Amino acid sequence: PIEAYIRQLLVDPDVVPIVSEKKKELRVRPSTRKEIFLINGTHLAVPAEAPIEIYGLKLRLKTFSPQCFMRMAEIGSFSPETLGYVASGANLTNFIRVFMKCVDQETWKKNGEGVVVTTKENIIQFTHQYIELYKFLRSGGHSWLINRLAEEMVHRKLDREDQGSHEEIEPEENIKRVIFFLKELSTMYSVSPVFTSGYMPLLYDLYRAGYLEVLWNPVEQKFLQHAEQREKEQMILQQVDMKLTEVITQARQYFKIMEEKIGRVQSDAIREILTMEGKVDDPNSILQEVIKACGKQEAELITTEYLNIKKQWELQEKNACAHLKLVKQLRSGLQYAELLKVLESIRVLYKEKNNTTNWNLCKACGFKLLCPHVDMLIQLQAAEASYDTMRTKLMKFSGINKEKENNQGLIYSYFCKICGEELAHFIQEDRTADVGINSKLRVFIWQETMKACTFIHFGKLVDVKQFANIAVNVCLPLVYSIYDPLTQLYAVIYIYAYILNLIYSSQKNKEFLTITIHGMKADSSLNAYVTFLLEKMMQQYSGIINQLSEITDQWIANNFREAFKKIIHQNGLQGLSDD
Amino acid sequence: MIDQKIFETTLNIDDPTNFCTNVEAHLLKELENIYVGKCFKNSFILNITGVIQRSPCFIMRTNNSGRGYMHVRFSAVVSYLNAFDLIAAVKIIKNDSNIILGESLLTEPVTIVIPSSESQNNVAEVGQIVPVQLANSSVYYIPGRQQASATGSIFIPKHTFSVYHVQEELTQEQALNLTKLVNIIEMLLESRSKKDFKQICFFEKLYYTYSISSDEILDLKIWKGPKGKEMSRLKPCNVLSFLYDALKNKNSSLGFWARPPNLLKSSPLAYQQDQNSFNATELPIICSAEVMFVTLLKEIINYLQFINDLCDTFNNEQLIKRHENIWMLIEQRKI
Amino acid sequence: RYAVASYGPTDALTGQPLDGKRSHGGLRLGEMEHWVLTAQGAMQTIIEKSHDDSDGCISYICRNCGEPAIYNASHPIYKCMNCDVQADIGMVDSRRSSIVFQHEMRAANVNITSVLSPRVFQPA
Amino acid sequence: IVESPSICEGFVQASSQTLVIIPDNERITSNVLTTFEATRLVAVRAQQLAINGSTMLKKKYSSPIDIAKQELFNRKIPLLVMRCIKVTPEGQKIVEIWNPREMGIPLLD
Amino acid sequence: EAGYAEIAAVQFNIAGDNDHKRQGVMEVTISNLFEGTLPAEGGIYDARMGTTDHHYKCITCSHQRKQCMGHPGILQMHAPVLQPLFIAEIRRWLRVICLNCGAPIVDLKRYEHLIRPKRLIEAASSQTEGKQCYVCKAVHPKIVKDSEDYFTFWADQQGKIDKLYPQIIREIFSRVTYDTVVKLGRSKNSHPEKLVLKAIQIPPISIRPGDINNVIQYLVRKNLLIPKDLQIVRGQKIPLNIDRNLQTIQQLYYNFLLDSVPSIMRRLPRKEGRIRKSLLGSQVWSISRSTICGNSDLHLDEVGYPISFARTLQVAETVQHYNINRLMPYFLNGKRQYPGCSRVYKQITQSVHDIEGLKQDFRLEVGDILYRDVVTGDVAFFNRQPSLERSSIGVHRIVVLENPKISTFQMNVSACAWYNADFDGDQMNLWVPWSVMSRVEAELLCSVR
Amino acid sequence: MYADLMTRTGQVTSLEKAGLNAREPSNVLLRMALSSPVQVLTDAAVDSAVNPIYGIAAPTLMGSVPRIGTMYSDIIMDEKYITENYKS
Amino acid sequence: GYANRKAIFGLQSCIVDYYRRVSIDTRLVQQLYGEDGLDARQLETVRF
Amino acid sequence: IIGKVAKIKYIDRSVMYGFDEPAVVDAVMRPHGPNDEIFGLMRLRYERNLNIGD
Ligand SMILES: [Zn+2]
Ligand SMILES: [Zn+2]
Ligand SMILES: [Zn+2]
Ligand SMILES: [Zn+2]
Repeated sequence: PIEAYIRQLLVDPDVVPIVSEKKKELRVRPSTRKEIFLINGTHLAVPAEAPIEIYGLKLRLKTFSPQCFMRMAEIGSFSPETLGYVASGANLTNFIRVFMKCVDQETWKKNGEGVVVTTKENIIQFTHQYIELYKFLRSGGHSWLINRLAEEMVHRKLDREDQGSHEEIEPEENIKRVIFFLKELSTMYSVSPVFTSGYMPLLYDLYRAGYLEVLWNPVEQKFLQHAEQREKEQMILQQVDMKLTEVITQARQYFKIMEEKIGRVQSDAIREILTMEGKVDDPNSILQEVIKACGKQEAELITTEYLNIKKQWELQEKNACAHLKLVKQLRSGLQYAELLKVLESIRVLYKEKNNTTNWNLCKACGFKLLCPHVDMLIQLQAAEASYDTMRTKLMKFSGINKEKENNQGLIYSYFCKICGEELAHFIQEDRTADVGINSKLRVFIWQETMKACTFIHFGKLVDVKQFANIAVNVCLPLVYSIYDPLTQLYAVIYIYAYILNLIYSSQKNKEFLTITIHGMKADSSLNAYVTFLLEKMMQQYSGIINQLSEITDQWIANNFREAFKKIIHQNGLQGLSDD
Repeated sequence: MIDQKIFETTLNIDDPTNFCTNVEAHLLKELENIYVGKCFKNSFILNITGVIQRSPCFIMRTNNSGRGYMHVRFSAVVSYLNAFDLIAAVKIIKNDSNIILGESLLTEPVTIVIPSSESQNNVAEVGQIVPVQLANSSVYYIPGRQQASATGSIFIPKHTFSVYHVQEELTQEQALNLTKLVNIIEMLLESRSKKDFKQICFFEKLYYTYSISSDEILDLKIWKGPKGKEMSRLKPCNVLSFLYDALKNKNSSLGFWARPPNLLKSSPLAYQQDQNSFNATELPIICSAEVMFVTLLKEIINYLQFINDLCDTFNNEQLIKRHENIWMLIEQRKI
Repeated sequence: RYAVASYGPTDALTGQPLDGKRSHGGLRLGEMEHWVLTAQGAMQTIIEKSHDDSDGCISYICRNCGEPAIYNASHPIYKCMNCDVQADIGMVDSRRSSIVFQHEMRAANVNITSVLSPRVFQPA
Repeated sequence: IVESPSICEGFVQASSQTLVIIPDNERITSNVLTTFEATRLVAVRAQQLAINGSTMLKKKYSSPIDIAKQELFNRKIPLLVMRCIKVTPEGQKIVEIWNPREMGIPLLD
Repeated sequence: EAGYAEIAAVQFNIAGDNDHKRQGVMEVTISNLFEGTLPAEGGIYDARMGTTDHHYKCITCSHQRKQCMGHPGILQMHAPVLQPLFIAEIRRWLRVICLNCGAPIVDLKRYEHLIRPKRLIEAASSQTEGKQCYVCKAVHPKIVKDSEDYFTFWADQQGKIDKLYPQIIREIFSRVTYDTVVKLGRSKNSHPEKLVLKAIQIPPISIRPGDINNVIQYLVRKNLLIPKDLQIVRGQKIPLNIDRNLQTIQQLYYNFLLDSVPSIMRRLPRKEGRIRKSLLGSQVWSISRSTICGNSDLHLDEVGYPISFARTLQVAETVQHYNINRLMPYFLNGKRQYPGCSRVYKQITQSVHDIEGLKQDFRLEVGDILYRDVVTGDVAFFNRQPSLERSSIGVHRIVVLENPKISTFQMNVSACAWYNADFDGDQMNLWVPWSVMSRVEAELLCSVR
Repeated sequence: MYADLMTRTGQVTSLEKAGLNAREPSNVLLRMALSSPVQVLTDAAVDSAVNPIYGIAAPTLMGSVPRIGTMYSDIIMDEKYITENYKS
Repeated sequence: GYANRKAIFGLQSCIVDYYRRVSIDTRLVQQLYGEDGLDARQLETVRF
Repeated sequence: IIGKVAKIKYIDRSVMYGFDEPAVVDAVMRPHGPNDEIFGLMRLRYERNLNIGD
């Protein structure tokens, strides 16, 4: 806790720079670059760390403006220390100017105002005053005061701009009769009369109505009759269209229920006869189904069942059950930890655990409550499920299969078979993890694999380069999981363990290429191959093993066994690629 | 503390037509739904007192949604927690081999991170409640959180103090400003007065710096508490009436001011001298009367609130005697 | 002839549709067509095509410091790693190609601070 | 000596503005909606009707576009046109508030 | 919680070490790419910088692939590196300041009358070799540019040659006061210290989906070779291996940014660049193209549009109390009849439903969005390239051709004058507006009348 | 429109990169789009250029839309008319 | 196309403001559009 | 038209017929490429008459 480090952390702000002399006793170094003064008054700088002697110190009394403090209060998210710093700078408060004024005398002079101290103990007093100044600026005091005064000044400003601050008579007779015409036409055409002085909206209304002849020709009555007529045909056509479309809707409902009841074949046949009749979408399909292919009663039940579905839909519209609003809070995202408990509060209303193929039903009311894929989707969303892990899990809810080859519209998304909601979308596989995890270690594994081919017997011709490349791709990620001699020995252990996996794989699967060792029978025990490969590895790499004073034959045999297990666990049974 | 503040924000109105039917009601409802109970702009909003200014309901220009937005400037009552503040209700939630987390049960929702490396806070019990002293660090107000993140420690009364050398006095406005502080003092003091004296004196005696075995009922006709040690021939001066008379300008506040450990902290009295007779190990702090008055009044506020919260939480003997190992550690560190 | 969809294959980098009929992507509304639509005053059409139908997204920019922010209504995230305590996040209607364009300029040691439009208030 | 940067400079957030509405008698802009403004009004009203659907139009139409057009033509549209005149350096934003219920509609129907 | 806002202004500055340290969300420490099926944390593919797959989410913003825009990282370089874009600027700052005390050599007041953009350029243009500094008594050497690369600088003191390593350049520039920068025209945000980087910024994953990744991996691997506690001082001899390693690092960074301007800045300039292909232009959905044809029975404001294309493009109709009856026949047809609908958006589930997997509803709920087929009478934008006049894009009333053998866009011959078109084999675009806002403006503003 | 633009500064400016730099020095984003983004971007950074958003290219390069035509005059909700006439 | 693109990038910033002036975001290019304030599509050829 | 899966259980890198007009599979063969490996070659034929727009 010497004075030097205290002066050192004094250096950090842009305030309090250094005057430096080559002939003094103080010596501190900065933490970053510092812009400093000197005797003879030259303004220089110093790098992050450099031995600088301290002639004295000067705290600058930077004078801000009240506008800066008002702007920060408008931002209104600043720490009290910065607000108080600026307020003292902007003459709004009197804290920094008080904690200072420990001047020995005006012994040095430059442009800006400030406190100057060039002594041995008054510099200590300056440091103490500075530390206590920021201690006050950070403490509980000066935080109530500055925040309160900032709020008061903002409120006073809002009062300044709030509390201290903030014709036609009669038209002409021609325009009087024109506005009478517009008043009478308002109940007849999309026109509303206004009373502007410039007569201009009236002019646009008359121009839009296609009849500007009121201004000079007193023939307004014929246009009034014209507007009445046009409104009449408009209403007639509107009512005709409404009747036509309700007839079309009812006929389509009838045919949809026919399709759902009697099947696609009979319904499409009846569509065919109606199509070569000009009477499709007219409820004479009732008569067609009466006298064709079935009895009159089987169409009477269709009509009554249509009315029943209409009544059920009306009742569902009348629904005001609690569950409905809950579903809304389940469909807003909004903080997964809350939608999870929303789903918890909803699942108590299920009836028969409704795993698949149909809707969940509300016991409180009786209508549909929540499709199961929605429950699973909510569970996955609250369960940190990725999109791919979410798209694949919601595949047992996939919609209509190759039953429909296509609806002539190309779709890239799956839908739920229970309700039709879009589950997810699939366009192409990402295929960016294909690049998983130094040409030197790769080249070493490749070269050592090529050397191993000299004692391996293949039951057919094999591409030795393709073999070495596959061995690199298997061994390299595994060696990285575990150019010093120990890394080389691990790479060798894994290559020989990979060769043992290929021998073992060829013994287990007769479809794989038979792989053995020269002079050994294909049916030799796995322990005979292990013994040979260990002896061969110990003989061939004795030079590398002798560089590693901590490696024992038991350590090599154990790491070889663990390498072999790791290769089988990650890669399984491997074969090398009739005539 | 609990104090007023002004914020500016922009609100999105999904359906402008319904919103404009009752603009003030909808605006207050939406502001309360969005900002009440969360940390925003280096503060924790408690209540939305009102809206001072607002913009016309504009229609968003950069998309085809037809949705609206409004600029709202609103005044709200918020809480800012400082350093070295007293919280008398901190329930320990997590006590693992790495870190200790406690939660406050007061009007300042704050999570306390207590370092488990000091003998005071190393041994505790999960579910126990304890007063906590805040360290000399800013309280973190991460936006959007339901709580304030701040470090703290179990409050052990200290043996040190500070001495303020005041050379410049108040003016009329600088005392009318401290009138609000003395109003807070008198409100907290009425709150103290409306409650029975047994637990008041128990807590005050237990958090006295030294050991108070003798019983005294020292009265000032405005503040009541147990009397402790004195300092030779020095007689305290009530800072409340002192500031009142200074506003009346019939007294001079210059000199040395001190709040020694032996002094009754929650009382409005403190020491003033023409020359330091105090055996302080810290250099006197040269300053004016603004800083010393605000610091002393803030300290009185903090200790009064601490005692009031202690008596509010611990109602019967079961609460006080359930945590008596904390209190035992408290007696173990007093002179 | 060609007519594709409301959605389909998407460019990995820009978030825009692919190129032409061969890739089953969309067709190009190039530079000269935004000139014509701007000349006609068709601005809501440009929003529908160049934003809603191509790559339009939501960009979050902090007011206090102008740097991009991080917002997430679910799993509440409201933060800004330049100020971190005084963040005032406002959403701006942008497109992914522009955000990629701004990130590339920041990758070239060029600081891009966006000054959001200031709040406007009635004087009452 | 021009010294190191301070906190007074370097603000990125622009200061807030005060909306100064020109009085009705001191307005300079035309009392006639442009085709751009009329189109924007109709589009905004149609989208809001597609959102809400609450209208006071006495006639009945089966499309938000038609309802918005008739509301504009019948002078019953709940919208205003704010014409931003100038943004003053001191902070004021002088604008013009125009009511489309008393301006001439340039459209045709 | 995030209010609506618009961008009013954009400020351009040089990104220094502090900017990269603040804006970065993670520090790159390893050269490994993937730990299995997930990116390795601390690598250049780390998920804290964003996501581009459906196999994982972004750790930072907790969004999926679509809603994550990427976040930048930090790579702390073992040795300082120069900024490739501003190398020339560095040279300017090496020709005005003293290399031993930092004070300006030229007289600042001789450039007071100039405008601040050109002060530094016209102050460093004049020869400064051999000038004697006024405060440290040092002779300024000449700063010669190495002809074999775009970044190496040499200092020549009357035949004494030295190589100015980036650490030496930082130590020289950090000694410059803000007064010198201000009186030389440059702003406080353009201090020369920012021209030398020790913590470069790793671009977010959204910028480099999937060559640029190869360059970044090479840079990280070769940066790991440099000793972490390497110190460079002026006049110190350097082992040749470390010198060539620094050369390789700086060249790799320069090629990462300005490779022959794959590089970041190569994506900007040309027609196929970022600005002219992704920003000024656009690839859009819900658009059709076909050869145009003559049809004298169509009005000048009408376009003949095939039924097959009419069933592909859709129009978004929002369900309300006034159009529940009109839109209902579209709902019941589905994809089995014309006119029908293909897709429904529900406010209840805030999701998207098919029409073939949803046939259990009697009618529609108010507030739903129905994507119906294009019918006769709809408005459509009809365009021919190149678009030279503003009549090249016009709005026509659609007449749907029920003949399944017609695949052309038929229009009246008198309508060719708008587009400067003819029927020798021209092809014209056509997109039908679906948004209500865009559909209103097509009828009122963009109509061919 | 050609002559008034080319002669608004008192000198006959051109319709090339040099002419745009004279009429509109501070519109970097528009200047970046025209000829050479790299050269303009480098100069903007060292000059601490501030680019107001106006015109077409500047809003377009930032992902927004120009304030032109239908977007020129913004629309505000008629507060007074709705309260007396509409219902919640 | 070379001449068309250069002409537009220089001229596109010109927008008619509320005074029928032609300006660049603050800066007048024309005191009145076309010196008459009319539209090219709304002109009639008339003899004097 | 062509089934193709990569063994990881399996991932489907199939080839789908993305054309509006229906085709007819005219010739299917499995030749050996320059690397001595099987690749799939399919010829699709379209019955084209003269129609509007040719
Ligand atoms: Zn229910
Ligand atoms: Zn920020
Ligand atoms: Zn992200
Ligand atoms: Zn020098």
